[PDB]
Amino acid sequence: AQNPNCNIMIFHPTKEEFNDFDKYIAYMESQGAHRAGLAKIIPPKEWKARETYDNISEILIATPLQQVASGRAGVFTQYHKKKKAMTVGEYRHLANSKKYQTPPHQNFEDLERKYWKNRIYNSPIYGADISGSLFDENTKQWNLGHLGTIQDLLEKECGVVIEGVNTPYLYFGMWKTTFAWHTEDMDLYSINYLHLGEPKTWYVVPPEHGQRLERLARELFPGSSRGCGAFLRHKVALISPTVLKENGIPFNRITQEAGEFMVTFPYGYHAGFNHGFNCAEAINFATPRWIDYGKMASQCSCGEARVTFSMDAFVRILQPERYDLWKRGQD
Ligand SMILES: O=C(O)CNC(=O)C(=O)O
Ligand SMILES: [Mg+2]
Ligand code: NI
Ligand SMILES: [Zn+2]
Repeated sequence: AQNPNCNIMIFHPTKEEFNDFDKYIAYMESQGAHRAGLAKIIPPKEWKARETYDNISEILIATPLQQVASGRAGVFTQYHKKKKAMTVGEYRHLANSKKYQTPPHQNFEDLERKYWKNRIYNSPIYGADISGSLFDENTKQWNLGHLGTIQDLLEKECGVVIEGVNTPYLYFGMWKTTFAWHTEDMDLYSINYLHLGEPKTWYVVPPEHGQRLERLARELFPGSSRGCGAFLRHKVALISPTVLKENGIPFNRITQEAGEFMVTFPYGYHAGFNHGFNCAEAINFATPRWIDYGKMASQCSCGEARVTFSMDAFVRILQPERYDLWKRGQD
């Protein structure tokens, strides 16, 4: 069995290997990459996402989200307070202001210590989930707006044609902006490209051990667990590495830098934080190996998780027994 310790693997494809996206994902899996839940892909030196980032300041963040924490430093939830619209140029200036800028630090490890010590005492503002793309249309390799769609994959594997679309999303971050512990909708893959700016630190639980994280989360967030049998779908709960180690939960960590891709694999729980002003692009995708995970994915039916139009068909076809209850949670 490849990668039996479930370590995060780092790949360096050549320009030739970068041509065929599906083939490269299957390659990485042949080497055991999925066992970690997360992999890093460093593009060949010849590749670029676009020519420059000099002209992005007029992109609108219609609903910036202020991430307000409650709890203790290593075990907290966050809620998202909506703020007034602002442009990327306005947000960048805000991120660089004395109130929000990255503090002085020695290295990534020191910054990670500071994040876990101090996150809860601040409320950073995140531009998340903005439909759009920063890939040049002429970038032919690993262009996250030109991937094969999940609807087409389900149709190819299962024969059923379904409605829905699959487009990328932009994320504009600042120091301490936080992504809570989650798997993807329908336990899909994700791919994330850090276009510019400061790093993003990731934490991940191997898919084979995801239920250990879920059981800890039910212990640590007992009211939320009574409210919903899949409350991590709400994407609000944070647990620090120190707390995970105290409770014996298997996990790994890695820092993504600008110019790097990360892939999350089906049922790989992940969480993390941004180091400073940055912009990332991410999208979900599927492969044949996903289908079995999609059929078994948990679902939130309490009303909180509320998701895209396109998840309807995935539930309806892969999880017909759950469909009626889930759809009630959508309405
Ligand atoms: O970058 C972020 O804030 C969160 N991204 C992801 O969870 C991802 O790409 O799957
Ligand atoms: Mg612009
Ligand atoms: Ni994710
Ligand atoms: Zn719920």
